Amino acid sequence: EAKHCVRIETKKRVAKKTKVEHRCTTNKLSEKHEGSFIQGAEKSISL
Amino acid sequence: QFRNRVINTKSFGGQCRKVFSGDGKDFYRLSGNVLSYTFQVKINNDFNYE
Repeated sequence: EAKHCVRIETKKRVAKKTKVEHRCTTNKLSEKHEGSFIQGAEKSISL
Repeated sequence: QFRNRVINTKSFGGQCRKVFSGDGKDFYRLSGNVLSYTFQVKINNDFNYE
């Protein structure tokens, strides 16, 4: 999980101007692995 | 390949050459000329899993 988020606000008075901005981002990754291997051999020799 | 009959295997030559097969539990008449004929068994097993 990764998040980056910023909020900015400005007001100026002299005339009055204001700007406010909010920006946010979220990033997530999940990976799951599984593996199974089995091997077997038989030899039988009879006389 | 095995091929056709070449030797007469049943010329008894006027003999009564009985053999008792312990396998078949029966008497058989051998030819008068065959050197030997015997009925003991061998068994060979080869088994593989992979």
